[PDB]
Amino acid sequence: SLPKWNQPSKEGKKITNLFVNNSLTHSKVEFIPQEGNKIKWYACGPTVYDAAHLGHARTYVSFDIIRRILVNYFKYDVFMVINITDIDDKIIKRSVEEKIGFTELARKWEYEFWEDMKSLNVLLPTAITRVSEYVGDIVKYIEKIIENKYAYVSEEGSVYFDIDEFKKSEKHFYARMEPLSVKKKNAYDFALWKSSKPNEPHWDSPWGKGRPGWHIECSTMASNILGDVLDIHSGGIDLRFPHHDNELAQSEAFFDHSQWVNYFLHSGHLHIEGLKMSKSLKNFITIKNMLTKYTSNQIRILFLLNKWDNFMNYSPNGESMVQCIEIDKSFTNFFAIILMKIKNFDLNSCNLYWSDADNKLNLLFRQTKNKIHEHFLDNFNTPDALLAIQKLITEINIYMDKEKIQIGLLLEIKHYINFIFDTFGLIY
Amino acid sequence: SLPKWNQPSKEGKKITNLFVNNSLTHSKVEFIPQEGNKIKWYACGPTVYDAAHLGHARTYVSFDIIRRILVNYFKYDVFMVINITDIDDKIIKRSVEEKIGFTELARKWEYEFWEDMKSLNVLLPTAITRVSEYVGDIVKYIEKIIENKYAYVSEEGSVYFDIDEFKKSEKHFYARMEPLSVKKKNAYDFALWKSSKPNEPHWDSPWGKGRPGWHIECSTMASNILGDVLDIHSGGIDLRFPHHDNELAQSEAFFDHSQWVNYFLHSGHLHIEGLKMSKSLKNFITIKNMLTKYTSNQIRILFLLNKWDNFMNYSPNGESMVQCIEIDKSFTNFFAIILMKIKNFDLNSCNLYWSDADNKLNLLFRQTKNKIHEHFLDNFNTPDALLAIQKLITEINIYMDKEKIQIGLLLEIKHYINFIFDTFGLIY
Ligand SMILES: [Cl-]
Ligand SMILES: [Cl-]
Ligand SMILES: [Cl-]
Ligand SMILES: [Cl-]
Ligand code: NA
Ligand code: NA
Ligand SMILES: [Zn+2]
Ligand SMILES: [Zn+2]
Repeated sequence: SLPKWNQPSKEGKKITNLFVNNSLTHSKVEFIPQEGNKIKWYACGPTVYDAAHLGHARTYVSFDIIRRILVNYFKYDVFMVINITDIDDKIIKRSVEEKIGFTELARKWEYEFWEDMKSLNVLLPTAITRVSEYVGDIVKYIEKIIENKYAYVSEEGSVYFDIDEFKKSEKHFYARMEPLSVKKKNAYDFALWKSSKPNEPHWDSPWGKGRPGWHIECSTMASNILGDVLDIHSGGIDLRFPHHDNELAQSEAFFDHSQWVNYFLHSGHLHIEGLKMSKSLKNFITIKNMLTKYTSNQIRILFLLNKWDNFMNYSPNGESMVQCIEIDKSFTNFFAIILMKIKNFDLNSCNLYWSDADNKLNLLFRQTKNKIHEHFLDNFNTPDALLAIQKLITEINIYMDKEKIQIGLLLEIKHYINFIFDTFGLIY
Repeated sequence: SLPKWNQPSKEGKKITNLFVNNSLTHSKVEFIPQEGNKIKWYACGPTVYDAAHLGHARTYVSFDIIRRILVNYFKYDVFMVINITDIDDKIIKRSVEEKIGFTELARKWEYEFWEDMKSLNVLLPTAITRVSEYVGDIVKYIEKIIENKYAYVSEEGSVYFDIDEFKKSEKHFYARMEPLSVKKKNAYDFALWKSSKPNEPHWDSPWGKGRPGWHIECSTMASNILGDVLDIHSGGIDLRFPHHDNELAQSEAFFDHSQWVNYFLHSGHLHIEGLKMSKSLKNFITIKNMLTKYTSNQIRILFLLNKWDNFMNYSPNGESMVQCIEIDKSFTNFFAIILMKIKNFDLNSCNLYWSDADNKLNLLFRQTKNKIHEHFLDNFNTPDALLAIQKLITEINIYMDKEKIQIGLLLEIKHYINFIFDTFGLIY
């Protein structure tokens, strides 16, 4: 009555001693690639029917940071895929009210979403998959689930996942990450294919005209590009159930195996004034509106200060952003001085003896490098790594103001801090 | 009758399976840091009495590349020290002819040396040590060697290393890297301290006015800053004997231990028309003169194409540089084309299905990442790594011209190539 997780074998794999909070094990576990240093990563993407707000930014910026740590810092080989849900009930409903076509609405808000991501310096994934371009692939995916006896077709033409048949199999467990949250055979069964009314958009299928169900999209596209095993699957914690648990059931049924994803990472909720940021609650702040008050670096520092997997509470009116603006100011001033000193330094006039002051700054510099390395291994502890950089910057500023300058030491410190800020997504 | 080498223990150390041609073992061996991921590195530096030429550039650029591989690629923690020999017989002889003063002449050519390095994009070391700033430390260093009975004082006031006493100790072996290359007690004894001739600059010492000997400065400066064990010691192959072997004898005598350096890397010499480039042969090409004919990238491509520890022959009149100019042209065009395609790419108009064409380029992209990784582990095989990038760019160019473009895939490929070019010191 308990789900089981199998860790990848270490032989032949890049091992960093990295530990990540995995929602499958509900614990921190060592991260081991399925193959060598490669990481196959699928991330759930936006439903392009409206603007993105700060909550969305929290997920996409937080996992953008984690990706930068994995690639830039640990030198993993990351293959990332994000879907665009351009077919949806919300897209259909908004398109009729606006009296614009479904595809025209979806492409407009898809465009604004990628513009907003670029404004926050979120790297684009390796592959972008639209649901509208994979409808035929979704049908074939559903056909195989039916062939495996894990799906049934209703009279109206819909197709439903058969949870009961899925559970009976010993190899398969349903609702791994949220076990307690759990005309059809069973109420808890969900639709792989929805029979479309004549007034709704539809696609031809063996079972009749219809639309893809909520969850089938991600399982189809991720399996086609990445295959039977995914190293990482990311998303917001809200998507954990029923969305992601249903992705696992669909892909396990399709491949008839036990583990579709080795590591499931979930970003914490963003609450504004104690309630989750939601369009329905009307407490949302769009990414564009946030950018008219704050810079991209400041917004990224906000998410660096709140651990990616933890709960976060945003205080509006700039209460939470006050610290972010102070840190951004400290980084900006530090880079100004160190860059000017490196540029203007004159070797002939200076004395290049290696003094105790030089040795002390050098020892703290190597010490800070190790502190940050432990923090990144500690489930991407960016808040403490950011504090480590600040402590180092305080001592470098003292050294630049008073001590005689070892130009090479400062140049090497600048290269490191630039390397860490590229890992954070900061641009100075 | 043969020297012995002790490999560092792997427990607690960063292991990359990197293999480097070590002149102590005379073979390729796995590189293991003495402590953690740290690398203490000392590289012998210029004698600042004249302009630098292409032969000098080959050594400093080659080890600039290796340093970039160690730090930027493998993320080792490198602490590098370079000396400036601003006291020398050649400097003294030229200073009387120029009548501009000893220190002013030495400071002039030091300035031009650093300007030439900056022109080639050679990063400055962590610490720069001038011999003139360490004469007092050199005296104390010689005093400790005499206290260990490994040096004796002549009547004139010079101090000489006693090789015979050094060899007798079982822990000490003389001429480890070139065993066959081997008044005073013995001809093979070398001078740690030289009694100063009239009209020459001199420094006070217990044994009388004098100048430091040829080799003592490197052992002293490296020992004060880096300590009793050096992970890496670099230089031109000519310096292997007698300079570097005498550095080992001096430092082993000072600390009375067995191994001052774990790894000794020697860059091959650059021959022009079959003879080594030398000022005495009058076949030299200055870095300044070379830079009026070729760009920094082209000069770095020349050294990338010739493996660092192997011999290379430069053909004048641009014969060897013709290939370099072609490669620099292709890299510039690639960055122009890929940036233009990225800029003009429109997300709405394109189709983002992941096609077979995209999958093949992605599979080639990840394969090239592993090819380059093996080359860097293969004793910094930059010639084969550069070929890997060229082949990848040719396939990207074909993909960009005809196939449909996955914007995310191209951006990720461009970032990797920028990451490799930053390791090479190329700037586009
Ligand atoms: Cl959205
Ligand atoms: Cl999400
Ligand atoms: Cl020189
Ligand atoms: Cl040299
Ligand atoms: Na939920
Ligand atoms: Na020699
Ligand atoms: Zn999804
Ligand atoms: Zn030296």
